[PDB]
Amino acid sequence: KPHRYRPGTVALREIRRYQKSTELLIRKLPFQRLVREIAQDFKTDLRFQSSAVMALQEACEAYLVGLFEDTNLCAIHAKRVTIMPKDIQLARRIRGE
Amino acid sequence: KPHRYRPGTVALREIRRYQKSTELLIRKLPFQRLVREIAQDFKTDLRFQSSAVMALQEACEAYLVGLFEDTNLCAIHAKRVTIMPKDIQLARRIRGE
Amino acid sequence: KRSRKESYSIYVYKVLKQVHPDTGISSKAMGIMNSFVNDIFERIAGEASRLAHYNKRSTITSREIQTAVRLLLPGELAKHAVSEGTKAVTKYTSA
Amino acid sequence: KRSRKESYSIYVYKVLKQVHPDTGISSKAMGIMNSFVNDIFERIAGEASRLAHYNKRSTITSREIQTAVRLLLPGELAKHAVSEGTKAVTKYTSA
Amino acid sequence: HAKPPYSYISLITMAIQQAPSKMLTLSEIYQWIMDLFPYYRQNQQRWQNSIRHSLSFNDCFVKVARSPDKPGKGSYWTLHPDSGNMFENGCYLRRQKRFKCE
Amino acid sequence: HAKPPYSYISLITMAIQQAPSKMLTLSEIYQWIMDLFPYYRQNQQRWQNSIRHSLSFNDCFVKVARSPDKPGKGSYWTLHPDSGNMFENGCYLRRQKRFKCE
Amino acid sequence: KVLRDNIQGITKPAIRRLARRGGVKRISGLIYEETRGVLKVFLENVIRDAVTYTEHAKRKTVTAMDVVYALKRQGRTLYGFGG
Amino acid sequence: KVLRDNIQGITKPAIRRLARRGGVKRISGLIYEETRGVLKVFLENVIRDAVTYTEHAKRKTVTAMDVVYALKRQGRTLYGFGG
Amino acid sequence: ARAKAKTRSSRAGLQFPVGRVHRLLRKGNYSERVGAGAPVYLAAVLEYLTAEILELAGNAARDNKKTRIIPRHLQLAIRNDEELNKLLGRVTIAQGGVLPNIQAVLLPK
Amino acid sequence: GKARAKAKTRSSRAGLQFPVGRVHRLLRKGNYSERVGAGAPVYLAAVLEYLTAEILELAGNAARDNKKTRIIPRHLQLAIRNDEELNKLLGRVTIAQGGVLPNIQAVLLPKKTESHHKAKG
DNA sequence: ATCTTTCCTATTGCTTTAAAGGCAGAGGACTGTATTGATCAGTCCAAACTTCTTTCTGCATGTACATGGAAAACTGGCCAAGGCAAACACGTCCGGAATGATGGTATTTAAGAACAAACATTCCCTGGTATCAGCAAGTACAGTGCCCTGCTGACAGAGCAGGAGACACAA
DNA sequence: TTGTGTCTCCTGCTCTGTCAGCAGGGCACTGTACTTGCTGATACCAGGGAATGTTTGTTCTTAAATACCATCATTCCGGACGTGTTTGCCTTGGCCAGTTTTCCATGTACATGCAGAAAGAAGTTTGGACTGATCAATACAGTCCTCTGCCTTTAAAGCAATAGGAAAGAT
Repeated sequence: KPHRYRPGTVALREIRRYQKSTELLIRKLPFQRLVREIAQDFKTDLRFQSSAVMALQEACEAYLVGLFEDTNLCAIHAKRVTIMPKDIQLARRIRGE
Repeated sequence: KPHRYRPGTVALREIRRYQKSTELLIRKLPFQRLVREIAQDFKTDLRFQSSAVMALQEACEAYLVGLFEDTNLCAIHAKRVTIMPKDIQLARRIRGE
Repeated sequence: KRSRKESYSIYVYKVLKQVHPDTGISSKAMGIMNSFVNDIFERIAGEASRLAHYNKRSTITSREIQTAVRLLLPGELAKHAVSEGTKAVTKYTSA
Repeated sequence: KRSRKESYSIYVYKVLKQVHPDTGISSKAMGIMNSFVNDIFERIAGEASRLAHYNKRSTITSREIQTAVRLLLPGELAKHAVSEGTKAVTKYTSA
Repeated sequence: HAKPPYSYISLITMAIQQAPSKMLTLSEIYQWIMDLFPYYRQNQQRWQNSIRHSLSFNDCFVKVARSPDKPGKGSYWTLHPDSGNMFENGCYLRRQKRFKCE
Repeated sequence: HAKPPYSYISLITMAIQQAPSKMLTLSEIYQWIMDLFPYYRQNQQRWQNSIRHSLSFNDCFVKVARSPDKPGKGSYWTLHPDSGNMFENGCYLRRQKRFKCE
Repeated sequence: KVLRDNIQGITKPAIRRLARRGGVKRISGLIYEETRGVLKVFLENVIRDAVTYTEHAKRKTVTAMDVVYALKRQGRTLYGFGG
Repeated sequence: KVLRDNIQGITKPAIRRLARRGGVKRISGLIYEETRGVLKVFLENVIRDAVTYTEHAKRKTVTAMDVVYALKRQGRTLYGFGG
Repeated sequence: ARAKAKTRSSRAGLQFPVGRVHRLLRKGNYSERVGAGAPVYLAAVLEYLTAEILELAGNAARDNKKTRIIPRHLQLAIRNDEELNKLLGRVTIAQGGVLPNIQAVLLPK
Repeated sequence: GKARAKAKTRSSRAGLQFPVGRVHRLLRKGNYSERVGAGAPVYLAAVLEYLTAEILELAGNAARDNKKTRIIPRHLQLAIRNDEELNKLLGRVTIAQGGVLPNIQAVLLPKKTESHHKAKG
């Protein structure tokens, strides 16, 4: 029968890869579109430098990585390996966000 | 038969009492002695204003109250009503200390 | 007498009388309000100085103060403060 | 003409050669180092300014810089940095 | 061939005694039994599991591990010294007063 | 326009060969390349650095200093006499066994 | 020209990768909506300050320096962009 | 003169009251030591900066403003004493 | 002859001190120069925020049957208002205590 | 008068590599104080040079661990986060094109079971 | 479900001390005039942003099988809630002092202001070696079929002692 | 000649040999993926020449800062005493942890579709540079009145005691 990795192996390998690497994880153009859409409310017909969008993507990715680390810690504290919205809510509340 | 409140009622009563109140909860003299004991390590014969000691006590009490609130939230996250040292450790780790 | 130590007590008291003529305020509350005013003043001034440095300008005008107010105050509190500041500057400009 | 673009790349490079003559540094790494230097400079300068304002000092001396370094840098970094600064100031004063 | 007139206990005892080192693994025991008894060449699983049960049950057989990893994959089995000549001289099919450690 | 059917090595070799002194600076090389190939008008910061990489990596191009101070900035570049026929006989894109000094 | 539904641009695999870099082994289905909401809130908070900085300069182009100042204004100091 | 073991001065009832003010209903036995350690670390961290500020002014008395500056530097601004 | 001098606060119709704010701005080393409208704007904003906080604190005090504002009332006003709480999220109020809050799960059956 | 003595940079006089004059100009232009001391730029430049030396040394060590020779943002991030004091100094700082320290909680690691057969519920 | 016990909450009097009000004064804020250089206003470059098009994948979505992690349920025991009694150590005042933070004046030395010289720092060419991308091998570990080592309950059938028949001793 | 002990053969409980079958622990073999080597490409680190503007040198000057001395304020320390709080003990009950069971939703694998990325180009907006100018801020002098400090006053809130009502616990 064909090979099939047990659950957990692929997840851990992905964890190791993405912790060892440093490349961005969010696609660039949709992120730019989202940034422009959010900017439309504050002001119309704005212009953006590419470096500004790259910095925004970097900051957002770092913030999300930190949030996911906190969520994983909270989930493990509850004797669970599966993060849930309650974990994120608790992490944000503890961090005052 | 002698009257005895079941467990938890007195805890809720005390919580209500001390959430409604505002006075300091730590005894002033031993806390001052502790501050002096910590202070002397950096320099001997240090003088201290009473207002400085009161401000330190206020800051410490506020920090501990926030830490205990976060600890209680974490304990409730694990479906527990009793705080444990792991709860405080998790709260400190998430807070970034 | 000792060296003069200035505080914003009288101004906050006048504002309290305006909003609530009947009520009073405690000395510790007065000090807390003074600390709050000092903190807000320091925040706004620092933000204005940072904005001026970013713009490479030497002077801080009402525009910088408005920018700092919008950056600091959240939500509805910011716009009402902006309107109040605009009204005050408009009144002062007429001399 | 285009505005001049001053930076600390050459000095950071000289320090790198002093500690590691063989290794190099990338352009983005150079920019990150410049950003770090700017951040530390701003932090130390602001701390010294606040200290002087508390003490009503009109000038920032080496003592204020030492105080700022002690306050900001944690643990051994503060001690070694203070020693290096004192050595540099003594050497400067001797000549 | 019919079943040899020998108990599995007797077979294990003979296999252990005839071994140069006085100790054999399960695979070696099976190989010796099959070589010396053509009857056991068939129905392998049944009598092999029976041998497994006998080794795990009878105190007269005691296992010895292999320390420096040897060929590995299987621990040696040795006769308990106190057993003595229990199946000797015409009592292969049924021993008398089986050996008990305690 | 697409890229010409000539590598940077071939372009630089032709530019040096057509020079009256058989030597050119990077500015003259850029001028010649831009004049003779409209494709290189754009992406200047890219293809100029590519020509730099060619002239600098390839040992077949060897530099010459300016003796009487000339215009100054920019030392000359010359084809190595030991290079020989490298891009000749229809191998403009790639040079088999790229020239090495050491 | 008008953009309406870019929030879905944050794909499920992208959130999976972000969680993986955070060491998450198992992810619940409801995480993705919450992740999108939190990301949108953070983006709005940053971009509001960035737009304020750009407007105060009287410019119509948002520069990376404005982003750095906004992030630093929120305590998220960032390097590698001329800050 | 010298002080030896005042960390024990933070009595168990005081810690229980502090937890109760935070809404804690049930308390484990091991909390008291951990709370004492955390409080000691926080006090040391604050007092180091306070003594540094006191030293810079060449004063031998730690004033309230020094404590306010130390707390403010740690992002824990406190009102009611900055005067 | 010199006419009757008028406070810049009176000219702007504000209670807060325009002159003191301008002097603090000049003496604070914030910038080499200070505009005329900047202190007026800053004083107006400060007065507005102070008025809002005082109004909320007075409402809280009236809820508590008191007549003089105290740090408890200030904390109640600040934390009950989302905008002010966000503005003063990191701030600690001496003698302010905390709001009454008990989690639902802790309540008895 | 007196004939101008040949100039020597204050950086050279103090022995530092960083620019004393540029630091002094930045301090004066930054409106940090009404005046700037003469030794303050020297002290600040020395401290900055020491910090740069420490960070560069750690980054070069990390690069050597990675068999590389040119420092990249990954090396800087590894050096900053691995060191406790530097990490505390730069806890809230973010580095462009950085990463994270390799770290997986022990619970998330696979359960080492002596008996390991085909997966079943 | 109704009675007992406890606690919280509220009401009323006294007081006390904390906040409101009056008066002096001073130093910093208002008025007036001149300098200025920091800012505002207009025009142009170009470069950098925005917009549009074609291809190629790498990515995202969709679907299906399934296992183990989330959830629930029950037991128990031991951890901690609740209450009583005793001891002491926190808390309060009363005073001594002594330590040191802050005010007043001199002076000195340190740095701000101005201008000349210059050379260190910046911008534009230049060689060459360290880093990124694609294809291909060795190394590493996951997963699992299979086997060895334990235990448990029960059935099937040879062993050897017990009892009955045959034979020889004893009376 | 007749009854019974002893030897021998059949019978029957004992005990061992055999079977089926579930649990832990461990090994070898296949398979999949990660890392490294080779090659190619490239981009940026360092030497060489020209430029400009920022730093050093020198002098004057004036005021910020240091030093010395004086003054009182406010914090440390001790003594005595009140009694509220903490420590220790005891009881016991219910909440955390262990164990078991259920089941469904996340993981993994593969198939299909599609739009993000990148090259290339065109269109276009305005950020910044430069010159003219002009006006709002700074500088300086006079003066006058707004805010701080002291002293007096009175009432809002804290302390003490009592009483009413809410609610927990229990049969």
